Amino acid sequence: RQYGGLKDQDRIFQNLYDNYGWDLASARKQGDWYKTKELILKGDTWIIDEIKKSGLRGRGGAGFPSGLKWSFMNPPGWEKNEGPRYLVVNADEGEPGTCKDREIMRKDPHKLVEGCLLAGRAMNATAAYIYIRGEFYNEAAVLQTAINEAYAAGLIGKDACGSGYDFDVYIHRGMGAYVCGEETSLIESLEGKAGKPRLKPPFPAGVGLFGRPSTVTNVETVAVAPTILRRGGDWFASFGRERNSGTKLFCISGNVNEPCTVEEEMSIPLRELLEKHCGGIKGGWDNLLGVIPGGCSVPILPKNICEDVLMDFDALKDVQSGLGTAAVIVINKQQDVIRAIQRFAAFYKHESCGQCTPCREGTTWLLKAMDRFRTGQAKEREIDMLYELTKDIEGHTICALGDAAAWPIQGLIRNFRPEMETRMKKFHDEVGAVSVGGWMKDARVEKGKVVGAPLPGVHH
Amino acid sequence: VDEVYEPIVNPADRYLQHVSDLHQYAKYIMAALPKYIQGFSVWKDELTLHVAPSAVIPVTTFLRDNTSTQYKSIIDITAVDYPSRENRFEVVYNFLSVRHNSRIRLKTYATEVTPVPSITCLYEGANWFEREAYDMYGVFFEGHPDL
Amino acid sequence: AEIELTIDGHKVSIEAGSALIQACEKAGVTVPRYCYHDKLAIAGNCRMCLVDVERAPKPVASCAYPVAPGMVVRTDTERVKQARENVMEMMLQNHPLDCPVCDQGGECDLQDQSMRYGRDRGRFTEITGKRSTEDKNIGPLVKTSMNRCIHCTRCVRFANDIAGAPELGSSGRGNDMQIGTYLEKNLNTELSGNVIDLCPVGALTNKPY
Amino acid sequence: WDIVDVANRWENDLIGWQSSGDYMQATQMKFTSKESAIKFANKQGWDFYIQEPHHRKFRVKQYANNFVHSYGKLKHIRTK
Amino acid sequence: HIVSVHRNTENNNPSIPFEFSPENMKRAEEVIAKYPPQYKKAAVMPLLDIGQRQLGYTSISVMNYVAKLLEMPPMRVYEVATFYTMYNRTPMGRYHLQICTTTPCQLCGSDGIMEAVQNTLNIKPGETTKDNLFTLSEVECLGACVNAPMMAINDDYYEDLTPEGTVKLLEDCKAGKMPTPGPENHVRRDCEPASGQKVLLSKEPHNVADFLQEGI
Amino acid sequence: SSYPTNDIAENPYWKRDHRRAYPQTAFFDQKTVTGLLELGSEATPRIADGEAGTKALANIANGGVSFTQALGKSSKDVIYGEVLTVNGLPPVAPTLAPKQWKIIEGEAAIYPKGYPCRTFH
Amino acid sequence: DAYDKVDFDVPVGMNGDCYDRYLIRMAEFRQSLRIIEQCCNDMPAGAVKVEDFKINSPPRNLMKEDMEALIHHFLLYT
Amino acid sequence: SAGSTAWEPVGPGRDDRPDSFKLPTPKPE
Amino acid sequence: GEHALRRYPSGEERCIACKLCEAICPALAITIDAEERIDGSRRTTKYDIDMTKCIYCGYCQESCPVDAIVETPNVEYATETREELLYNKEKLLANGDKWELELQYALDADAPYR
Ligand SMILES: Cc1cc2nc3c(=O)[nH]c(=O)nc-3n(C[C@@H](O)[C@@H](O)[C@H](O)COP(=O)(O)O)c2cc1C
Ligand code: SF4
Ligand code: SF4
Ligand code: SF4
Ligand code: SF4
Ligand code: SF4
Ligand code: FES
Ligand code: FES
Repeated sequence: RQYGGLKDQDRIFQNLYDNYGWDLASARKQGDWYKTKELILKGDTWIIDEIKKSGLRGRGGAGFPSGLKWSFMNPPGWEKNEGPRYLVVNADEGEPGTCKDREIMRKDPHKLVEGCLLAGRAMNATAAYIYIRGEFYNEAAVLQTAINEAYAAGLIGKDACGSGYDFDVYIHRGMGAYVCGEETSLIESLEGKAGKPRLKPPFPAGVGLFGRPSTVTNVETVAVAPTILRRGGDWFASFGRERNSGTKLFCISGNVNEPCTVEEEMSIPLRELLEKHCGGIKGGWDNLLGVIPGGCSVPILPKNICEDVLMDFDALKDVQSGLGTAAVIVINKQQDVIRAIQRFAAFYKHESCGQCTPCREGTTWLLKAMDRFRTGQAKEREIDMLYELTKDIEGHTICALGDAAAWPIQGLIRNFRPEMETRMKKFHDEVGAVSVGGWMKDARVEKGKVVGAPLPGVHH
Repeated sequence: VDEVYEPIVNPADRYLQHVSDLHQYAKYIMAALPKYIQGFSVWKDELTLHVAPSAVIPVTTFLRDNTSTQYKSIIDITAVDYPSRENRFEVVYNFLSVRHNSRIRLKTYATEVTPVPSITCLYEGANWFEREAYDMYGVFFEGHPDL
Repeated sequence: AEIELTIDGHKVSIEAGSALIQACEKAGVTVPRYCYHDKLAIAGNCRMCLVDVERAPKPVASCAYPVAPGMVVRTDTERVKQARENVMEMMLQNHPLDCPVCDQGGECDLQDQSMRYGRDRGRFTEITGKRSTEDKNIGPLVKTSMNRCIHCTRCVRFANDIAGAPELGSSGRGNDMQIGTYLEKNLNTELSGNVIDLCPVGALTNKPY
Repeated sequence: WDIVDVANRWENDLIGWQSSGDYMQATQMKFTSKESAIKFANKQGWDFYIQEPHHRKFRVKQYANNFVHSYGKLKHIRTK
Repeated sequence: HIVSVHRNTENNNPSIPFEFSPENMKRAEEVIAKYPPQYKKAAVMPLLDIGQRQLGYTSISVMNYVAKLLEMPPMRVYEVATFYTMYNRTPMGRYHLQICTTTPCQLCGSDGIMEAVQNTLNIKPGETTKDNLFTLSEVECLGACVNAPMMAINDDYYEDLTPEGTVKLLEDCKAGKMPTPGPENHVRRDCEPASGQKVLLSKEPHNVADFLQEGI
Repeated sequence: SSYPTNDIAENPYWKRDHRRAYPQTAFFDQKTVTGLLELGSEATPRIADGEAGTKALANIANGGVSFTQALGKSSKDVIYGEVLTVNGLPPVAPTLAPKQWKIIEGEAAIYPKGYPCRTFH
Repeated sequence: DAYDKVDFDVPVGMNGDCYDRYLIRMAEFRQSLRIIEQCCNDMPAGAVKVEDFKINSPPRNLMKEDMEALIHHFLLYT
Repeated sequence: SAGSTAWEPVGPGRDDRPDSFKLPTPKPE
Repeated sequence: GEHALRRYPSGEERCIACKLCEAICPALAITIDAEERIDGSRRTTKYDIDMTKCIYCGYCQESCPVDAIVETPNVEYATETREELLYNKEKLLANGDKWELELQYALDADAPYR
């Protein structure tokens, strides 16, 4: 079977492009908030079992099966914990390349609110906190307007939708941090602290927000959920391969002819997504250098792989990559791939929380080395040195930002090594010889500074 | 020379066959003199035989006169203070066989007042060494002509 | 109630919920540390207590990982040694060559654990150099050379939990994260000197000495 | 060996070195156990005082206790 | 580079008073209501933004006032205000230009935009003009990577940029009405392909009520 | 320097830490050698299976069977091969590096024929 | 050390007298000269001390630029 | 000698006994 | 040979009271005392060498991380009194100020090998 023919009969996120407005009356036509009382009255187990039958997996970057992690919040004897129980929504959208959750929360807010309600019912939650980027000011205003519509309509709060389930929905605004999208740093930022991630154990389902049970889910993962409960799970499983079920919002960006956000079925081929839902590659297919299919936290793919690769979790892991936030960043042959990867290094340097040792020091080291490999002020064995530096970070961290900072350099070194060697030959020819660390023969400390050679990346 | 090449090797790996040989050899000595040999120990071409003071003269006669163990040259006699032990001084003997090109060690124990048998009856070279052990540690060697 | 577990083949027993490093200490197994202290809360930031558990794929922090029944721990194998080497590489990336002028010399955990669990030589030769950090004035008793900070958070944890001095904290983010009072303030407490002993490096030192 | 006051340390008037009259001021024997030390001391006729060791007290330590729920007023605000 | 030390000045020091206006105090009480009563410190981030909006930058007096309100030590608030980069701890201009230089906007032309802005204003990132009008800062991805290259002026996203359009955008923000946000010159609406939509082409949506299960 | 130790990439110190890979000092009391005699070795086992062999070892760890008893009870094929050699002869004092001497005579020697000192290669 | 990589003969005498010891020592002079010739001809390249800075001091230009090198210098000399 | 290292310098060594002199592990069952 | 304390071309003295030369000295010939200088610097107040204890091994010159303590090539400093061989800080600094050129020749020849 072959994939990538998603019909509008099968598109969850209608109004992805603002043809049928966002306020409640429009969504009522769309089917939002239709039979939510009786869905609430089906109970916890039916909702969790339908979300399991759907094969719905995480949309935030780690494809853990939903329902299961929603079921971690309902062990035997949760009633005798005697406190609040929270749902947290990961509307943070720090993933360079990722734009999808924005276009969920400014152009289909009521799907998100209904999803908060239903997922909280499933996890027996007393309230929902939505953590939006501080830079998403107007989108947050839209979602607050929608929450107010739902409060005035009796759809959330005391006796939501005329049922016996009380549920409140609040917005928190994160004032700038990519690490705060992490599950536990999100929680610590909600708790009024620096968004430094926590270790696991403890798990958020036992000791999360305010020491209470908590579950962090993506905007999309909850926004779809009402449609999967209404339309019937097996429908959502009708798409994609066996363990990669469902639709998925793809933001295609970079050196593609018409940059777009689309919604296609999972396991769609990458060539089809680029050619049929975008303009194809800018300058022709064989003018392609590489594609980053899951944002900055995923290694690049060369042209040889993208011709017959399917956009799923399993296949993209089979080629030593990943489907992250489904953000496809396309790169042409006219571009400098080393500049792309060193900019991602600078990103992970700026966004490190500063807690644990390897990310703290190694993001800086990786940027210092990639700044030199951009100009060729290095040696050929320093590439293997850099690989070992990434391995000094790739499992010795609290959170996964260190892995996300290690993986792209690995991809570059795996697929684009002769470009680096060519740049280093160019430097050796055009400037002069070089030693380990970027030093030259004439380089000296003279009067408080290094004078006899270039210093890459220093701007202060 | 452009690049110097030196492999990484463990210095102990050179000794393994000889270590097994010394183990077998010590097993033979223990089986021939079970009345005397309390133990043996082996580390990197060095075999130590562990005996009591009463067992010095017999074992040394064996190590001097037996054909497979012709340790004829006395090298050193020493003492070591282990004040945590009830018998504080450990009297160490080092022997060489120029016939077989092999070295052996023999260890006994002593106190400030309990003596050890002198092996001057076997090795005249032991005289000055036993004297030094007395002078430095106080170990009394019974049988010594001029201690 | 006590449970039973295995650490390097040795079976040991401690109460449930205890940290793994406590089990290793009871078993006589030595595990490195910079941020763990028996009297301070558990932080897991140094990443130097890493050990291998059969349950887990990755190496886990002994300081934070709870003790469980029937778990098997190894503190000996190649992954653990490589992890310690890598962590000390990163730790000494931006550390200053102040060992002669540092008053912790001879009683430094960083020195001893670099000699024991780390590399013989470094591979950091970058021309842009190391990080720098300005010295703070927190009073006449504690002298600050904060290029030597390794960001363990012992000082902060002590001052905020055991002493009741919340003026010390962790300002900034990332490589530019700096321990201190965000503005010039004094560490006003009658227990301040234990910060000097808790810091395993010479970032906080005795001024009259 | 404990200190004898008149012979422990005094400064020299020439160049300022610290002179001593005590011939046991740098000697430190090391034993495997308390009992061996006591036996050796008694054999040599030395009067001794045994300073018993003070060990840390065991207490359970949980990372989760740093993030428990406060039903009432927060006792203190934890940094990390 | 992030600044993690405060040095007192005559216009930023704890002696300077600060107080929420009655409007902002009502809003702050509504914000405190959004969390449990004993965990009011969770409101430190929104209230700090309220302060940063009343007075144009997060000064030490704002941090100390928030700390007084929420019964938390001032250092716990200093840590928050230093961790999160949207808290501007130096004084700012009327318009805060935030240009993304991450890889997508670089592939699609952020450096032309940066050159245009630097040449027009004669300014470098992190500096302010003589007019107290434009503060420049190169930021990481702001979540508009499909509509790249991009920028943000004081909370509103101007997208799919050109050097020409950025220059005259700065011109009209320097004097007169500033254009409405979104893609430049309406060459696109939102995330639709610029040739046009290829997917959602009806004029009435499909109601999911028509496609429910056999149950419910 | 030398290459595999100066390398910056594939050169972990723990793969060349020979000091901490030092050989232990093996110690053999009479109990441990009658175990090797009554029972066998990991190269030539002569021990039962399961708990039976376990407490068979435990009977030697404590003073159950003595060393002389185990020597008397030992077969010909045990002694002649694990105590003595296969030929029944005792093993010689081993040599790590055997040196076979050669005498140089005549013109290549140090001193001529008359002198009382010879030359050994 | 290297006597397995250099050719020398050993003088041995009869009669156990002092004349034989004197002749032995003169032969040892000449054999030492032989060994010195061979070592001056076959002196290899490389390091002269172990390249493990936990046992030997590192070089000064690393002790004054590398942190691990200085730590090891400090500990080995204290 | 008060500056002796507080951390254990060298771990346990390496078992270099031959298998002929290690006692036999009994087969599990 | 004879010992000397060196300076920088600034004129400032190189020694920083790390006490590695005191620690490695097999003969315990070095005696050092230090404190915080008035300008906040780590510098010695006492530096003494008993030449009648010293063995002239060079371990101090190897241990110094700042090239402060050195051994000159001088051997012509015999005395009539033993109280003249208890060198102090001022003697050693004057000796360095005297022998700096010879020390510079020696260093320019020797430093790459150590
Ligand atoms: C550095 C980092 C950033 C992350 N950012 C996001 C994000 O911006 N948005 C998001 O919804 N998930 C993000 N995640 C994923 C998790 O934090 C969390 O959202 C979880 O995977 C959600 O589970 P789910 O996919 O089932 O919804 C991030 C993880 C890390 C390590
Ligand atoms: S890996 Fe980086 S972002 Fe994650 S906890 Fe460690 S320092 Fe913070
Ligand atoms: S803290 Fe330790 S390692 Fe760092 S400079 Fe001081 S003594 Fe050296
Ligand atoms: S100042 Fe010292 S004690 Fe505090 S975190 Fe830094 S290194 Fe640790
Ligand atoms: S060279 Fe002289 S002063 Fe220096 S350590 Fe050796 S004996 Fe002491
Ligand atoms: S002379 Fe050198 S080694 Fe001695 S204390 Fe001064 S700086 Fe340290
Ligand atoms: S002791 Fe566990 S990470 Fe520091
Ligand atoms: S890459 Fe510029 S908006 Fe994300």
